[PDB]
Amino acid sequence: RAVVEAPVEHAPIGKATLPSTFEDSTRQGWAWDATSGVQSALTIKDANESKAISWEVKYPEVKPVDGWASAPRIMLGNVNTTRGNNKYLTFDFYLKPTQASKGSLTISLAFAPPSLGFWAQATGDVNIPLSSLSKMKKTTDGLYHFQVKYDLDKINDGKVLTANTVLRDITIVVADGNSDFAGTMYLDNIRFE
Ligand SMILES: OC[C@H]1O[C@@H](O[C@H]2[C@H](O)[C@@H](O)[C@H](O[C@H]3[C@H](O)[C@@H](O)[C@H](O[C@H]4[C@H](O)[C@@H](O)[C@H](O[C@H]5[C@H](O)[C@@H](O)[C@H](O)O[C@@H]5CO)O[C@@H]4CO)O[C@@H]3CO)O[C@@H]2CO)[C@H](O)[C@@H](O)[C@@H]1O
Ligand SMILES: [Ca+2]
Repeated sequence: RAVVEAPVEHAPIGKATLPSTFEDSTRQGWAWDATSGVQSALTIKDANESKAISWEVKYPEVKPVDGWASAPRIMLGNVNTTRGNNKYLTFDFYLKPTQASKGSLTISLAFAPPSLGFWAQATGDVNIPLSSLSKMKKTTDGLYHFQVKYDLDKINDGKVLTANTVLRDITIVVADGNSDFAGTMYLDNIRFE
């Protein structure tokens, strides 16, 4: 299936690049998956003094049965990278809510290794409770700043990502956990470490 809307003005696609820093004002290869529930513009915005890829999202009040149907699902296609000797993939993730008081966001990471059926998903989903936010200190520009880490030795289905396993695509999903989130999201410094 494909989720479609009228043409949208994204920032320039650029070329797939890791670490993804967005400092060339391009998306560095990041784009919505064709199945992403969010298809609105991906632009490059300042976040916490650095250029970051960004989008707006307000989850539906009526929650879909499939937990990813309404989710931003952003993908770096055909990067064809490998983890090397890195234990983690990590990135800076920022929120600027206009509304956030209940439920949570569940952030998942997956890859598409051609040697592993084109899907390998990190086991360590990261949950951010929206009630935690009002107590968290914001950045100078009013964002909540997370640095999200995924242990690449914890992958579902007994699949193992070796140092040399080709990862054709990288996917990040920010799923709605029965939440009332509305506002802007941003990613930066997507990298292995
Ligand atoms: O845990 C957080 C959250 O989970 C929600 O449920 C998720 C579940 O966690 C996911 O595992 C599951 O993921 C599936 C994806 O939705 C689906 O798009 C992906 O499809 C892949 C397929 O696996 C892969 O084999 C296929 O490879 C093709 C290549 O891309 C082509 O290039 C090549 O030519 O052909 C191959 C073979 O077709 O690509 C497709 C597309 O990428 O499969 C995933 C695993 O099944 O999604 C669930 C949501 O639907 C849950 O809902 C939340 O409650 C929970 O918090
Ligand atoms: Ca940046």
